[PDB]
Amino acid sequence: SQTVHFQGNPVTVANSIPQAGSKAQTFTLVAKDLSDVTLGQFAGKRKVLNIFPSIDTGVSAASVRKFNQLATEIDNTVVLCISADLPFAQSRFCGAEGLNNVITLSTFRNAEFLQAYGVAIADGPLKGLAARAVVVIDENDNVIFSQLVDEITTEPDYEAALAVLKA
Amino acid sequence: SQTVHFQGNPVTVANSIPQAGSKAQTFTLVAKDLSDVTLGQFAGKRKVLNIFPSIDTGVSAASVRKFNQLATEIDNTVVLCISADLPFAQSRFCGAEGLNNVITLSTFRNAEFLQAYGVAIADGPLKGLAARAVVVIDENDNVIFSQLVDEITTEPDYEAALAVLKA
Repeated sequence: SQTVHFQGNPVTVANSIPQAGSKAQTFTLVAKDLSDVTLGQFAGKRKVLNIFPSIDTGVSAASVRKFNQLATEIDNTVVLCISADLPFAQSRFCGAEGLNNVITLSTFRNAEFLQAYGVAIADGPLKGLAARAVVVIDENDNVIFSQLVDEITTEPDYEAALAVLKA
Repeated sequence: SQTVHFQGNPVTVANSIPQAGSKAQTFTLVAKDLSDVTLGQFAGKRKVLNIFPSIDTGVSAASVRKFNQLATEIDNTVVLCISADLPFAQSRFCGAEGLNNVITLSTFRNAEFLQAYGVAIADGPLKGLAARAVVVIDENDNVIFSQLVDEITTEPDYEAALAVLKA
């Protein structure tokens, strides 16, 4: 298992975040219209997965705002904002701020994504929520970057996520 | 199973809502502070369970506002607002409106409550969400009222829920 921190206090996260050079595991998540979305639906594109505990807490919103803007600066990529929030909470946020580039996806019917992607908080009050994480996937569904954010109350390293998409 | 409707279109709901005169099944749900709450923690009180698909959609908020006010007019009762929303969405709503009488509880780690209470939407886009329902439980954990709302876009019958608590 893995360990992240909340203001220094350890939090247990199941399994292992995918490693660069490994195959991305397929998933099914739920979109704003309650349709089911799979990894294969993005065939041929790069994918940025911005994973977080809740849009309604902490730095998660800040990260959505940032990735929404960054989405405009890269080509042939989808930016997926993924959490255990119901689709309605995710879309409430994006709608209030007019954040139209990111695609919001919910794990509320698909807890197995959190296990497969090594982001399931396993124990404690945050149990059932995703840890803060970024995974970047290439056009051939190979993982080319991941970060399991060590301090959950800090934003992910946007630069590092974007660097693997540059020439 | 049971059938409710969304603008007349049928929606399948698992099992059977508890019937008046039957024992209330125990549950564990998650509160605003991410602590786990059980039915036994309300020993000796009457319980009103206001169950709904999401606080962020439809008539659900209207029902929270109403039950928050009604909570002030009855004695020895807790009013529990229950959904698959994360605790954060529920508390966001209550906080914005200063609705301090209801107790918000989430099924996000406890999908078995939806099955046990015959409120799990089984199929279709709403799968994974609770149907709109009210269950009232007495001081001895006997069910004294339930309503599985036939048209999910209409509010529950507040009067009927409250009538079983009167002399």
